[PDB]
Amino acid sequence: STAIVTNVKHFGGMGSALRLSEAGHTVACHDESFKHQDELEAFAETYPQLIPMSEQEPVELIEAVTSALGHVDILVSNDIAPVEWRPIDKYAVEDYRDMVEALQIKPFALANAVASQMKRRKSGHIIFITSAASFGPWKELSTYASARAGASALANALSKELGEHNIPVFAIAPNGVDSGDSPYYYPSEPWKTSPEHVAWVRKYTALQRLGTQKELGELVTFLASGSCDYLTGQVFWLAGGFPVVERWPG
Amino acid sequence: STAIVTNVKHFGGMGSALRLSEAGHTVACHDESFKHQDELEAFAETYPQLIPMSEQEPVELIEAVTSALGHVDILVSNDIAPVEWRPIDKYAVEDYRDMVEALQIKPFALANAVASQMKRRKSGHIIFITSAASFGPWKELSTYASARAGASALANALSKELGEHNIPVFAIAPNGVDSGDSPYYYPSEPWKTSPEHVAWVRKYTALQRLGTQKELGELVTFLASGSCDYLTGQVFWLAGGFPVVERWP
Amino acid sequence: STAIVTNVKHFGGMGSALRLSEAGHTVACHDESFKHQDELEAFAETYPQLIPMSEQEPVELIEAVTSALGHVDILVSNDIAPVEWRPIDKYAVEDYRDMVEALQIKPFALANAVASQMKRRKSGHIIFITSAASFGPWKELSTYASARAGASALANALSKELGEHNIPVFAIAPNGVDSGDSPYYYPSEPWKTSPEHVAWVRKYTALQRLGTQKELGELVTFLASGSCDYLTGQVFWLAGGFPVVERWPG
Amino acid sequence: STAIVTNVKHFGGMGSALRLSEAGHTVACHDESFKHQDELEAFAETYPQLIPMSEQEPVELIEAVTSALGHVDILVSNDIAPVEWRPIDKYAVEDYRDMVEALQIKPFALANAVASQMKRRKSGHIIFITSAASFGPWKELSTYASARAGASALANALSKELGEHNIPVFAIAPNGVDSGDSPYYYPSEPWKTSPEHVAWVRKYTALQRLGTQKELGELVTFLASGSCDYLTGQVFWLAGGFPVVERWP
Ligand SMILES: [Cl-]
Ligand SMILES: [Cl-]
Ligand SMILES: [Cl-]
Ligand SMILES: [Cl-]
Ligand SMILES: [Cl-]
Ligand SMILES: [Cl-]
Repeated sequence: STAIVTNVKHFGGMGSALRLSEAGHTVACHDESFKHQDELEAFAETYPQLIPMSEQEPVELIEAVTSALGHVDILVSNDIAPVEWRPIDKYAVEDYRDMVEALQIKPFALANAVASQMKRRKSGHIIFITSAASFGPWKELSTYASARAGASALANALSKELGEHNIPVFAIAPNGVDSGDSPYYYPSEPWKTSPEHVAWVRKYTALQRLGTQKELGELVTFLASGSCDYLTGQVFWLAGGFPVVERWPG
Repeated sequence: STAIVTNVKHFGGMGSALRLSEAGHTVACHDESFKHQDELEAFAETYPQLIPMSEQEPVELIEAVTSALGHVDILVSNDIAPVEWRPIDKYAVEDYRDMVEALQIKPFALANAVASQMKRRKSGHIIFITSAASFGPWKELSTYASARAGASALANALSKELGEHNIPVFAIAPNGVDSGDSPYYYPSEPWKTSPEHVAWVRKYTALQRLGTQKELGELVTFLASGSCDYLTGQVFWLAGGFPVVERWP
Repeated sequence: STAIVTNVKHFGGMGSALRLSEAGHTVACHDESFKHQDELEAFAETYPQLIPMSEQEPVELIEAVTSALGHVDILVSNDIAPVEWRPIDKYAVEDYRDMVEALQIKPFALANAVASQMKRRKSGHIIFITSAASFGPWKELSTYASARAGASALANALSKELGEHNIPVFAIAPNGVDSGDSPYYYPSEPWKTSPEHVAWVRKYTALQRLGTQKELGELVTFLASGSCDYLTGQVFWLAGGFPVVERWPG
Repeated sequence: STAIVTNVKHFGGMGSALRLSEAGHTVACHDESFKHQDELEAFAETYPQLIPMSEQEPVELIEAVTSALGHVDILVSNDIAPVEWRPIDKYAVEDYRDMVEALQIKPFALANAVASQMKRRKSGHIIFITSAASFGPWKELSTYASARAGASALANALSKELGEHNIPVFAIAPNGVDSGDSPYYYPSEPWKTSPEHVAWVRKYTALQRLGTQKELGELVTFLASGSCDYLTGQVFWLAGGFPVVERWP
């Protein structure tokens, strides 16, 4: 069994690849930084069980993994883009195009690249990592929320067509997952260190903590296990019960 | 009150422009065909209460209207694309981009063009006409259903930023609305006349009929009326109770 | 055209009945206090256009209105019950039974009483007033949130069966609607007067105000107009964009 | 870790008890039939890893288990009622009360019985097995679909209060799960053997099969495992992609 996780250094990347590798999958990894062979090799060294690739675009990635490692059983589309808050009238339209490009066109492209081999084999699992920002409670986050909702809906729609070919499709919509060193999207600092941030988490999440990479990994790996294919089409709101607002005052 | 309805000849376009007009709004209408004087004037003539414009692109359309008529109070982004079923791998990625450009970047670009002027007065209404396909029961409609959910989510997200500024934002997510002569998306032929289509409707919708332009224009006009701004952020599933599924055999 | 609004002195009651009366409906009104003819008559006097009834239970109410005023075209089930926040282990089970009785059994009972005449006539509209507390962001509100979600789901399910008989069914799920003198659920005081409450509203709602009775009335009346029957099965979240949480701090 | 599964012979009951056991949990099982020594011991004998109890009522069942086994870490409220289609006016209000009592007051009463002890240790998991009927595509299932949504909403509401206390709460909302010999709700006959039922499944579910007990027990066991507490509040639509609707004819 062979899996690909994109953007492996950020967001859901490491939790997914590490937990998948432990489950006995051969895991190919993608990252922008794997353009430079310095970076690739420093990552191959640190992580001898993972298999990082130079390939950058969806179709050359799928073919490169398919050449080397067999045939893709699992796609984890771990999509990232900078959120910077701003009012609608300030954004340029070309900004929304880039947002949709990173968060929405990308997973479609990866699914579209892998789908016909999975269908031929009548097996595969496809998992988009999106965000709980979809129809979420934020303001001035509009380009981001909407592109993520695009990607979740794409997952749910694909499930309906690929079910016939025995391929479950899932979206994982996180909030408050500790991203460690990565800025996408809850780096240990300021989130574990700054008392103002720590107070925000305890205020608005039900479990009053950040989620761990390992939780995000365990979920990815359960979905990819073949244990619960019948959940196909589910968007999983991995957000520790966010949002939680307080009772009326006084 | 001045309103712009885009793609007025299609989908929800005529219901909206007509029902808005009938309530007192001054309605500027956009359409691809209005690129032609002849097509424009035929419309103007058939519809003397409406004010067809020729402009095609968001910034230019917004400014044309703001000149002619002084300001834009109401945006109805009546967005349309060809609903073509292919398996996901039968598509090219550029087809998804085109669908996203028509259904998602378009209404963003209109919103972004009119926003700062609505924000200045602390008043306005923004309505996106999307589709019930968004998180719906269909297969091989993957590009369409997901682009439509992006638009709907974009409306809901904007309602949250623009509420500060007293600007309600909505989406209307239709299914089965009789669109008369327009192929978007339920032309009266074959949907009122061909027994299978008639049957499909009867099977799968709760009220067992097509929806009407009037029903849709009435909703647009209600949301625009200022009577219930507090509904801001709502996505309206205008789908006659679709989908309905038979009991166990 | 004849309409009934229950619990007319509270929650959505007056906005609905007053706005419906203006639309040309003959409006029968129900209230617990109409048990005492003092109260009935003081209300009939104040509101000569409305038609208050003594009848208390669903079936005697429907028959009493049907006898006097013709035939019920519109039911507005304006359901109320005390919310008092509490942890699960504190509630007695019998409390949850009373909650479900008031918020869930009641609308079913009213629908079940009116449905067979509407179906015979192939016309009628049925509107439950529920709450945005359903799957909402509160904690320790659990009995209330769940009974309201029961009533919204009941509306959506009824729409699917009664559509065949040309009867649209709707739920209106409010939050932050000014209830004036009524404690159900946002009385002018403390909500319009107490600076702490005023600050809470401006914080967590998008429009940064309470909604008016008149807005809640206008919606009821549009749905009941016969203008947009195709919306049948919709739950309307009349909550001015609540909830809105703030950006990450710092 | 000690777990209670209610109504173990039905619906999601056997998948849960078996898969939990197989993972190491000590599983106490409840069932209406265990009111009978004979029925109880036949079960015990067939299933030596499980620990059938005789108690019937929430407070008494919770306390029986807490004595026998010291504490309750995991509650799986596997609730069942007869799914009988009548038009809404064909019902009596008391039938709705009974459905609500079985599907909604029951899991509340179990939650409320076990809560204070989970809260004391700051640990536990609560899982309600509800149904995808909740906001679903059916007609004349009005009592059932609405009671199931109440239960699901109750789980989500509790996840928000009990998170402070480190207690994850979930609902699992199934459709089309092969229930073997149980009539709740997809017995292998006629659903694996009768051509129409086989066809109905193939038409309306995405994966075109029934779901399995194993698939459901695996989910219960995963949620109970403590591996992904951060999913708390989730309602799981375990429905093979149901509903799926045909394209236009
Ligand atoms: Cl960022
Ligand atoms: Cl996150
Ligand atoms: Cl439509
Ligand atoms: Cl109260
Ligand atoms: Cl309210
Ligand atoms: Cl099932």
